Amino acid sequence: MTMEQFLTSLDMIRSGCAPKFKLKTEDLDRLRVGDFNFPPSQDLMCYTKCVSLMAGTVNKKGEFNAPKALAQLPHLVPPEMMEMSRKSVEACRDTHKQFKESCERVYQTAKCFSENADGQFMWP
Ligand SMILES: CCCCCC/C=C\CCCCCCCCCCOC(C)=O
Repeated sequence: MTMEQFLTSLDMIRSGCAPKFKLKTEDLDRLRVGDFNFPPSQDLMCYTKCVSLMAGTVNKKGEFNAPKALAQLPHLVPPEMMEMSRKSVEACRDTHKQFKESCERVYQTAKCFSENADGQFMWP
């Protein structure tokens, strides 16, 4: 995946997920630049779950599949983001176990990624 293909994938994942939820574009803009420092609505949390379901890296219960996420990295991120993404996944592989509710499990995993990344981090 090239960087151009990655940037395109962000918008195509957004376009598949956003229309299923009542969201604020401003909130999406913040997640897109890796800024998760605000209380998410329930729909925003479930949007992060929708995105992760599209990648196949969570199940319906919001449980994160770290082995699958790691194996899928070459298909999800460009080469220049591979090592940073691997370390993010490893740092956050168990985050979901700390929460009871499906959407929140995914949201908190994504927030954990955002805290264990570099400046290349972007969320769809
Ligand atoms: C499995 C994705 C690796 C995330 C590690 C953080 C590094 C870079 C962020 C760019 C990746 C975002 C676009 C890929 C969408 C898959 C999101 C999966 O996230 C979860 C919680 O399953």
